[PDB]
Amino acid sequence: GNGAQGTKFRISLGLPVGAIMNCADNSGARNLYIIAVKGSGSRLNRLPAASLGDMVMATVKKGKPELRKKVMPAIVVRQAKSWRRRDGVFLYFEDNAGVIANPKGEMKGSAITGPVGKECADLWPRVASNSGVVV
Amino acid sequence: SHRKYEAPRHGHLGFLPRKRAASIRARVKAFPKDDRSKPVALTSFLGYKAGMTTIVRDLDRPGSKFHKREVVEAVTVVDTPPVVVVGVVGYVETPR
Amino acid sequence: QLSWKDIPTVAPANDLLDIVLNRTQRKTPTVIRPGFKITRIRAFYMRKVKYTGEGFVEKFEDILKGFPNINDVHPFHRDLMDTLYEKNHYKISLAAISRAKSLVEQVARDYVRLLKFGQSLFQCKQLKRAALGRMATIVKKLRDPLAYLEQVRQHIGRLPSIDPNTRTLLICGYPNVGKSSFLRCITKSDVDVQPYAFTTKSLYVGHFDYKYLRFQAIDTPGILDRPTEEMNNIEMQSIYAIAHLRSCVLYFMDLSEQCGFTIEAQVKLFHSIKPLFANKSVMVVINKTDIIRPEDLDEERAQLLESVKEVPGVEIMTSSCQLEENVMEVRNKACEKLLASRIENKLKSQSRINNVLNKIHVAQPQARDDVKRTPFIPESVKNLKKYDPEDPNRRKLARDIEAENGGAGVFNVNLKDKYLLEDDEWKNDIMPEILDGKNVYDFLDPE
Amino acid sequence: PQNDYIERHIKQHGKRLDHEERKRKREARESHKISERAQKLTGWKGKQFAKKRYAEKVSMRKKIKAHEQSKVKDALPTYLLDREQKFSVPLPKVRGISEEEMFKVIKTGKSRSKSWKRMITKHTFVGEGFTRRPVKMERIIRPSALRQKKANVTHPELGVTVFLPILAVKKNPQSPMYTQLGVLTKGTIIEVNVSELGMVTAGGKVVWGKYAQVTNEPDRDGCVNAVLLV
Amino acid sequence: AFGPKAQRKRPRLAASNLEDLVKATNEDITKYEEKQVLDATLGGNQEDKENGWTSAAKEAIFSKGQSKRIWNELYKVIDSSDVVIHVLDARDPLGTRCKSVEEYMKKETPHKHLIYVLNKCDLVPTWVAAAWVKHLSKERPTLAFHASITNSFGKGSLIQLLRQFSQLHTDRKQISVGFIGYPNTGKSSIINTLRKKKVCQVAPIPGETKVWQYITLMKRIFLIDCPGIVPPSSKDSEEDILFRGVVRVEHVTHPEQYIPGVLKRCQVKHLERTYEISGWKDATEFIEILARKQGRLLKGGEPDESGVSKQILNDFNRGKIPWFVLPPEKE
Amino acid sequence: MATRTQFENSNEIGVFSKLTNTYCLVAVGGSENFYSAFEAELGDAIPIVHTTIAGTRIIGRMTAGNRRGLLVPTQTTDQELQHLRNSLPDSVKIQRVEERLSALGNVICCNDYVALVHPDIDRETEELISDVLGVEVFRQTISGNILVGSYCSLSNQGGLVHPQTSVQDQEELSSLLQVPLVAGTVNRGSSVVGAGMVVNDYLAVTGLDTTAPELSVIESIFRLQDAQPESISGNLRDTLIETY
RNA sequence: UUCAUCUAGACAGCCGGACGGUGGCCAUGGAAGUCGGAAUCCGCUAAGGAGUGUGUAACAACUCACCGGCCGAAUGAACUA
RNA sequence: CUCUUAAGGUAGCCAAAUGGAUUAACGAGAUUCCCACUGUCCCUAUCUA
RNA sequence: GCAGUCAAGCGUUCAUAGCGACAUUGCUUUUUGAUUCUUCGAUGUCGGCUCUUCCUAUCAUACCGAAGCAGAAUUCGGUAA
Ligand SMILES: Nc1nc2c(ncn2[C@@H]2O[C@H](COP(=O)(O)OP(=O)(O)OP(=O)(O)O)[C@@H](O)[C@H]2O)c(=O)[nH]1
Ligand SMILES: Nc1nc2c(ncn2[C@@H]2O[C@H](COP(=O)(O)OP(=O)(O)OP(=O)(O)O)[C@@H](O)[C@H]2O)c(=O)[nH]1
Ligand SMILES: [Mg+2]
Ligand SMILES: [Mg+2]
Repeated sequence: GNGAQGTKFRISLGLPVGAIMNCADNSGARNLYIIAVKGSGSRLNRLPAASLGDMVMATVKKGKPELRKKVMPAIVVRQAKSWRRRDGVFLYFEDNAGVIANPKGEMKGSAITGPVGKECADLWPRVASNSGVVV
Repeated sequence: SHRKYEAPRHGHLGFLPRKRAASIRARVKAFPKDDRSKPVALTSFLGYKAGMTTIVRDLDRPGSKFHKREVVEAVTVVDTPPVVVVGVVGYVETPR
Repeated sequence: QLSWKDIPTVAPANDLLDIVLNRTQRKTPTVIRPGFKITRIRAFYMRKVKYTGEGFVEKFEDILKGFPNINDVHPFHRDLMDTLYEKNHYKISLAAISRAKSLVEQVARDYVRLLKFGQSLFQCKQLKRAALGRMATIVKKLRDPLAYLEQVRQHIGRLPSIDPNTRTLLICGYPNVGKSSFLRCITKSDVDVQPYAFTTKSLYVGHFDYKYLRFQAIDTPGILDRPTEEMNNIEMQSIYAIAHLRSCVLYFMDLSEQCGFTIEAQVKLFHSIKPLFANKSVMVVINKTDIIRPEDLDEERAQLLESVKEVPGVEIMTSSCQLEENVMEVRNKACEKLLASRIENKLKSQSRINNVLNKIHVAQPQARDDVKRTPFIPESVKNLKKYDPEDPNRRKLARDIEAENGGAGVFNVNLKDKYLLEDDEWKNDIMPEILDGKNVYDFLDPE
Repeated sequence: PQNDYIERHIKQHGKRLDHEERKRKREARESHKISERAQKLTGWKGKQFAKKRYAEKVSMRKKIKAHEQSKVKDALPTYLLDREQKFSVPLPKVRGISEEEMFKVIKTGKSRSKSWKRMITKHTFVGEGFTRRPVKMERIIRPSALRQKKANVTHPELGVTVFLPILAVKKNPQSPMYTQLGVLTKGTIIEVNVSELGMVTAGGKVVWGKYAQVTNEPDRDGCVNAVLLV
Repeated sequence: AFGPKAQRKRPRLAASNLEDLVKATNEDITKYEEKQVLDATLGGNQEDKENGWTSAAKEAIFSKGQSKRIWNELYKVIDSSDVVIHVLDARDPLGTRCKSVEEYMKKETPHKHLIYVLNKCDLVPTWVAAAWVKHLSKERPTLAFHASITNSFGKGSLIQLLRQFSQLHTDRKQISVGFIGYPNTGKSSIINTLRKKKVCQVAPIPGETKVWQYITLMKRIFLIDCPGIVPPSSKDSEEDILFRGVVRVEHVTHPEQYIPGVLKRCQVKHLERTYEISGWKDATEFIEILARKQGRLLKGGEPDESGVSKQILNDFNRGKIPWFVLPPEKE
Repeated sequence: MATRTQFENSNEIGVFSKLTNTYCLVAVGGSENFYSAFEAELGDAIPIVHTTIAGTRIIGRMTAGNRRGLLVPTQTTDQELQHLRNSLPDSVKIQRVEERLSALGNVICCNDYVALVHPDIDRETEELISDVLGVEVFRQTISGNILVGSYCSLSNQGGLVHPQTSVQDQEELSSLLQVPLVAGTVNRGSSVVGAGMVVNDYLAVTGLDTTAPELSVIESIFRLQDAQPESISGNLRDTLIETY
C-alpha cells in the first residue's frame, strides 16, 4: 500500500470487478468501471473486490472525451453496503461512489460532492482536504 | 496430469477421525508444567455455559488506531458456583 | 539521462552458454520414451528448441535496452563517452549483439518447422541437437564484444551526474595550480590531494547553495600547451567540459614558486585556450599567493600579466588555500557574474515574466477602514528561552519521558494530569455519563 | 560515488584487519576442498566438474612444455606475405533406403478409406518454375519446408567451403525414380554453380557449373553438405 | 580500445583547431535541442506516466486476417495458381492494395503473372474510375469490374483475357488462377458472376470465405478463391482497418467514438439525404437527432447511442452512403 | 521562525494539527514525536492538547477557531467536548455547531479579525461564527475555488493563496482581509497551501520537503523572523525568476 | 615398474646473499625487472632472469628462480594393478 | 509489325417512374450483438410437500 | 553436420600401417543497437473443468557464497519440497 496513512482495518467488500460507480469529484467524468483492485489476495475463482477507502483501477464509461480509453487510479469513498463501525453500529450510504486520483494518492479535481466516509478520509490525507462533508 | 492450477486443501487432517466424542465432558490432556517454589493452588475449574451478551470497554493499547477510543464486543458468561473437594489421587512414574 | 547506473549485467560467452543451457534442462521435462506417440515425441523437442531460443533472445534484449544509445542523448555526454569508450567500438559491439539476436531467432524459427515432419525419436533428437548446437556456435563468437561491454557497463555506472543546463562554475588550469584544493574548500568531496601533475584523471563534481539557489562546481584534470593535435584522452575531458557547458570559468594561476612554472608559458596556454571563452565570462584568479604577493612582480612580468586584461572581459582577484576566508568572495563574485547573464537571458523570453507575475508580486490592502487590527503575541513567549538540543539542563521534552519509561508503542501517556480544575486532587476522576436511561451530560449544567 | 571510490577508500583506510590471513587460509583449504568436491557432486555436476578438471590439466601440460622449449630454441610475394587465410567418388556404397520409409501414406475422404496419396519425407530440389499441381490430380506430395535451394560445398584441396546454389540432381543412388523426383539423400550427386570460386579452363573459358557429392543425411539436420568433384 | 590494457591515448582524429571545434559544438547543441522541441509537439506520454494512468489493451477483433491459419492458405493458393489476380476496392484502392506480397511474388515466383482487378465500380463516378484505371495501368494490366450475376460489367473482358493466358501455356493441360485481396472486396462475387450461378457463398459480413475452393470453367482453366488477408503493418491506425471494411462492427466496444471519422470522410450534403436529416454539428448531436427521429429510445426515454452508431458504420461500409477517395491528379 | 517537521511520514501538517495564537491541538496516533516537535518550539508558553474529533486523527479539517473561541462539528462526542473544555482555559469559548458542511477547517478560513466562508454555509452558522470568534464574515471563493479554508493560509500578518489565483482576485481579497497576499506553494510544489502548514503571529510549521525558495516566501510574507517586512521580496525577485 | 638427488649433507623448515653497465632501447603526462612492443646481450661470481608475484602516480619495500649457513638419512617424479 | 491506357473534380450522358438479386411478408430453419433481467457466478444459507 | 589443422596417449613392438581425447579454423547474407511487415502442407489427436497425492530438475518465503556489492534495487550459485 503506497500513499496511504497507516494500517487499514477490514470492512465488508461490496463492489467486485465489473461494477460501475459514480464520480464524485468534478474532473469531468460521470461514472467509473472497476477492473482491478490494488492490494488484493489470490484464490481460485475469487473475484477481486473493493470496499470503502480502497484504491482501484478504472476506466471512464461516460464523461469527458479527453478522459476515456485510459485506465486510471481511483479511491472508493461511498459504498451502499452495510458495514460495521467500532462504536458499534452498522451503516450504509445511498450509492457507490469514488474519485479519480494518482498513484501517490493526490486528487485530480478540486472539490468532492456529498458525504465521505471517515474510513477513507482518515486513510488518504488529500481526500480529507477536498471533502467538504465527512460522513 | 498435474491439476493445472494449485489450490489449498479442504479441511484439516489433524482433527481426524471426525467421530463422536466419548463423553459429554471433555477431558484435560495437559496441565501447566510445575514449580515447587510456589504456593499450592488449583489449575482448572468446572462451569456451565450460559449465553452471550455485549460489552463496551475503554481501550488502552499504545500503537493501535483505537488507543483512547471505545470498542463494542461480545462476551460469554459461564456460571460457576463453588466446587467441593472429595478426594485425592497419587500417580507413580513408570517407564511406561 | 543523467547517470545510467541500472544496466543489468553481462556475462561472458562461456558462462552465458551455461546459464541458458542449464535453464532449459532444469525448467523443461526430461524423460521421453520411444513407445509414446509420435505427436508427443515431436512436441517434446519443439519445446526444447523454443525455450532455449527465448532464453538467448531475452538475454540479448536486456543489453540492447540498457545501454544509453550514444547517438541523440546530448552533445556533451556524447563527446565525453566518445573520448572515454571509443564511439566506433561502442556502436560496433552493440550491432554485433543485435545481429546475433536476429540470427538466433531465425534458427529457432526454422528448426521447429523441420521438427514437425520428423518420423522417429532418433531423427527428432538429432534435429534438436543440431538447433541447439548452431545456437551455441552463434553465441561463442561474441567472446570479444561481451567482454568489452562488461567493462564499459561497470565504468559507466560510476560516472558523475553532470547536468548541462544548470548553474555551473568550471575550475581549470595547469597541473598543480590549486583547483582541486579550491573545489575541496568550497564543496565537500573526496579528491586525492597529493602534489604531482596528474593526481586526477577525470572530472569531479560538487554542489553548494548560494542565495537560496543550487550551484555545481566542476574540477577538470588540466591541459598542457601541446599544439592541439597531440593531446590525450585526458585533456579532451577538460576541453569538452569548457566547450559544452554554459558556466563561469575560474582560471587559476600559480604565480608562485612551488611548481612555479614559466608565466610566459601559462599566459600562452591561456591565450591558446582563449577561443573556448566565447561567452563564458571568465575570471582569472591568482592562487598560492601567501608566499609571493604579486604586487612585488617585475615590470616585464607585469606586462605579461597585463596581456590578459585586453580580452573582452576578465576580472582579476587573488587568494590562497591557507587564509580560507577571502576565498568565499571569489565564488560569490563568480556566482553574481553567472546570475547576471542567467536573469537577463530568462527575461529575454518575455512570456515567462507575464505568467510568473503571480508569484513575485504582493497585493496591498488599500486599508478600507480605520479599525485597528494589530498582531497579538503573549508574554509567556517573549519570556521563553531557546531549546538547545545539547545543553546539560534544558526542557524535558515529553518524548524523552516516552523513550525512558518506556518505548514508542509501549508507553501509555496519561491524557489527564495536563489540565486545569478548581482542585488538582480530583483530576484522576470518572464522569458517569449514564443513569437508568438518562444520559447524564444532558441534565448536567450549573444552576 | 562518481569515480574509483572503492580504490580510493582502500588507499585511504584499507580493506580490513583480518583480510590477508583469511585469504591466505582460504588458499590453503583450497586443495582440501577441491578433492572433497570430486567425491561428492553427484549427477551431472560430477561430469561438468571432471571435464574442466581434465581440460585444466591439459592446459598446464601445454604451458609447461612450451616454457621448457623456450630455453634452448612457401615463397609468397611481398604483398601476399604479412597476410593470412582413378575416377572413383569419395562415397561409394552408402546404406540403402527402402520405399517404406521416405514415403508416407495420406488418407482421404470423410471416413478416411481412399488413401492413394504419398508424401516424401526427405529433402528435395524441386526445380525452377515449380507451380504445384491441382489437389485432385496431385499424388506425390513434396512439402514446402523440405525444399532446398543451396548447399555448403567444399574444395578437397584449397581448404575452403562456400554456399553455392544447386542447379540439378544429376544422379541419386538406389533408384532412378528418386533421381527424377529430385531427392537429396546421402551419396547423391548434384550440380552446383561455382562462379564464386573463379575457375578458368584451358582455352580461357569460365567454368560456372560442376558436380559435387552430398556427404551427410540432411534429414537429421538442415544443411546440405557437399564435396566438390575435382 | 578500453580495459585493463587499453593501449590508446589520443582521440580520433585530432580535430584541426579549437576555432572550428567550438563552431561544430555550438551548432550541434542547437541542432540537438530543436529536435526535442519538435518531438515534444509531435508527441507527451511522460505526463501520462506522472498521472500514473495508461492506455487500455487493444481489442482482438482488430487482428484479422492475420493469424497464420489463413496465411497458410495464402501461400498454398499462390503455389498452386498459375496466374494471380489482386482485387481492389474502387472507393479507396490504395488502402486495400496490400503491396507486401508483390515483393514476394516478384522475388520467389517470377513466372506467375499477377494482374489487377478493380471492382465495385458502380459506387464511384465514371471519371474517378477511369482515372484510377489509368493511374494503376503503369504497373500492371488492371481491368475494371462490377460483379453481379444478372447485371455485371467486365465479364467479357475478363473471359477473353483468361483465354489468352490459357493459349500461352498450350502445353500445361490446364491453368489455375487465384483471387486474392482484402476481406469484403468481392473475390467470391467475381467467381459467381463469371460462372453465372451461386457457386461460392457471399455475404456482407467480412469473414465469409474461410478455406480455399476449386471451381472449373472451360475444362482447361480453374479458379481458386481464398480468405481475405490484412498484412500485419505495425503502423497506420486502429481506425483505418475499420473504414476499410475488415472488422465485424458488432464487436467493437464503443462504436460512437468513430463517427467523427464518418463525418470527415463523407459529405454533409450526401449525409443529409439518407436519414433524412436535421441540421447539426458535433457528431454527438448528429447521433442524437438521428436516434430521436428513428425511435431508437432506451428504457425511458433517452436515445440509444451505440445501437445507432453500429448501423451508421454498417451503412457506411455496405454501400448505402456515397463516398470515395479522390484519384491522383493529372500530370 | 519557520520549522519543518512531519506527522508519521506525511507532510500535511495542517491536516493533523491546528495552531492558533493561544493554543495548539495535535493528533494522538503512535508516539510523542509530533507533540515534541511543538513542545521544542513553544515549551510551556501555550497549551498543547492531544485530541481527536469524532474518533479520527484529521483534527485540522474538522475544527475552526482563533484566540477567542473554537468551533467543533456535530459529530463530536460529549467525551471529547468535555476533554477540550477541561484542557483549555476559560478565556476561550467553545461551541459545537450543527452545519451540513461538517468540515469546518475546509469551510472557514479565519484569523483574529476576519473570516472567509464557503458560499453555501447557512445562516445559523454564519451568525454563530461572528458571535463566538468575534470576527467579520465574507462569503467568497479563491479564484473560483470552493473550500477557502484549505486553499489559503491566514495570519494577522499576511496570507498565502494557491498559485492559480488571479492577480485581480489577489487584489480584491487583500482589500477584504487587510493583509498582504502572495501565490506560492508548499511541500515541493503543492497547491493545497492551507492543508500543508500551520501558521500564526509568531510561528510557522511546514512539511519536510518545503524547499528553500518556498521557506523564504513563507518566512517573508508572514513576517516571521525579525525582520522580514514584506518588501524583502525585492531582494527575492531574482531567485523567484530563476525558480519559476 | 621405470628414472633421478644424496654424508664433496638429500627432502621440510628457519637465517644470510639476491650484484655491476643499468632508470638497457621504442614508446608518453607518468612506466626505474613487473600497463605495453622488439631483443633478450655483456661483466663479475658460490649464485643472482634486461625478471615469478605482491606494491607505488612514478620510486622505495617484501618475495621465488638460483646460491650459502643451522640440523642430520633417506627423498622426489612419472607410470601400471 | 495487320494490333490494344482515350474519359477529370462529390455524381455522367442516355434509355421508358426505374436502372433492381443489397428482393417485402412469413418461420418449432442456422447465426452475431444490444437494452432489460436475473443464484449463471463471487458463495452460499434457509423453507414446504 | 561436413571438410580440414593440431597432438597426450593407444595400437604386438610402430607415429608416419593406423586410430586418436582436449584445443582450433572454414560458412548459413549486409561490422555502426537500423526493423526484418516467413506467418509456407503436423493425416492424427488437445483442452478444461472437480478433487487428492507424489517427485525436484526451486518461481516466492528461511538461511548462506561470489560479484565495482557505497546505500537502494539486482545478477550468478549452495542447502532446502
Ligand atoms: N602551501 C600551499 N600550497 C598550495 C596552496 N594552494 C595549492 N597548493 C598546492 O597544491 C598542491 C595540490 O594540488 P592542487 O591544490 O589540488 O592543484 P592541482 O594539482 O592542479 O589540482 P588537480 O589537478 O585537480 O588535482 C599542494 O601540494 C600544494 O602544494 C596554498 O594555498 N598553500
Ligand atoms: N455495390 C456493389 N457491391 C458489391 C459488388 N460486388 C460485391 N458487392 C458486395 O460486397 C460483398 C462481397 O462479398 P464477397 O463477394 O464474399 O467478397 P469477399 O469477402 O472478398 O469474398 P470471400 O472470399 O467469399 O470472403 C457482398 O455483400 C456484395 O453484396 C459490386 O460490384 N457493387
Ligand atoms: Mg594532482
Ligand atoms: Mg470475405
